[PDB]
Amino acid sequence: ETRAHAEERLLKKLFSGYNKWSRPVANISDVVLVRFGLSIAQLIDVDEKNQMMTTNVWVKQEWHDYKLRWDPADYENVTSIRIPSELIWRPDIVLYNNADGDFAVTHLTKAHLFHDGRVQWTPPAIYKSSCSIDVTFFPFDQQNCTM
Amino acid sequence: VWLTQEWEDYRLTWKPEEFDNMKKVRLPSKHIWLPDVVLYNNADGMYEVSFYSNAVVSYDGSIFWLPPAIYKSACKIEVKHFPFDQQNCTMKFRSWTYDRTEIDLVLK
Ligand SMILES: *[C@@H]1O[C@H](CO)[C@@H](O)[C@H](O)[C@H]1NC(C)=O
Ligand SMILES: *[C@@H]1O[C@H](CO)[C@@H](O)[C@H](O)[C@H]1NC(C)=O
Ligand SMILES: *[C@@H]1O[C@H](CO)[C@@H](O)[C@H](O)[C@H]1NC(C)=O
Ligand SMILES: [Ca+2]
Repeated sequence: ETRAHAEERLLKKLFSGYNKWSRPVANISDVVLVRFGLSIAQLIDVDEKNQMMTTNVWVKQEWHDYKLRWDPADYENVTSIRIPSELIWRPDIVLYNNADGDFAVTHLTKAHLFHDGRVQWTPPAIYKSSCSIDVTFFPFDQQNCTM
Repeated sequence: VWLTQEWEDYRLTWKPEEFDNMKKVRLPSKHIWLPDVVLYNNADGMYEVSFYSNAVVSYDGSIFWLPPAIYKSACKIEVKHFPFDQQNCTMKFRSWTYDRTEIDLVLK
């Protein structure tokens, strides 16, 4: 009756017939809606000479998976779980203007899964991106670096 | 640093007399539940510990983990009194998987 057995039962039920290579939509015509947001942890560096910007960010992503659903009443009122993100399908968000870094998220932390199918995933990432630097008014300059 | 961590896992208990009076064993930390405690104010984006050492488990379910780590944390540098300056550099440790509702952090 302890929450641990209930969670183990839920895990065995969820990943019995789960394919992580498959877009998680009931209908082929359905579109996966990914809520995307950034959270800047710090501005590590602005490299004027190399025209590169290093940031530390949290990449907040949220979507729905129609296979990772359950009724909490049948699992001791478990409403949400944490699972490794490498066990489920994820969107392939990459930074186009990468420079001297990674295109994709490499940390792969755990994902928060709710009983209605909602998946919340917020891995950290350090990005080095390109941005043209204007030094007309240096050292009173205002730069505009994009991602 | 060594990030000393301690918690109880009730599922890792045993009766010593049934196992030749063994009082503790070493289990690979990769094979047991770990609290994902890391340094948030790191610079260079390194969060985890360096090696993921073994964990010492006691017969009563207590876990003692002592992994090494190389950390590059960022701190405000005060230059007012350089080169007679003293710096105040902090290191913030958090669980990136679990919030206060699931685990509590306590200073030994
Ligand atoms: C999928 O949606 C389309 C409409 O966009 C509908 O015509 C079709 O019958 C649906 N298929 C299933 C299996 O529900
Ligand atoms: C079940 O869990 C929810 C969310 O944690 C909580 O609000 C509720 O009090 C719990 N008990 C019942 C009977 O729903
Ligand atoms: C910054 O650059 C982007 C991309 O060129 C542009 O859309 C935006 O308007 C610019 N903002 C300012 C304040 O210059
Ligand atoms: Ca610089």
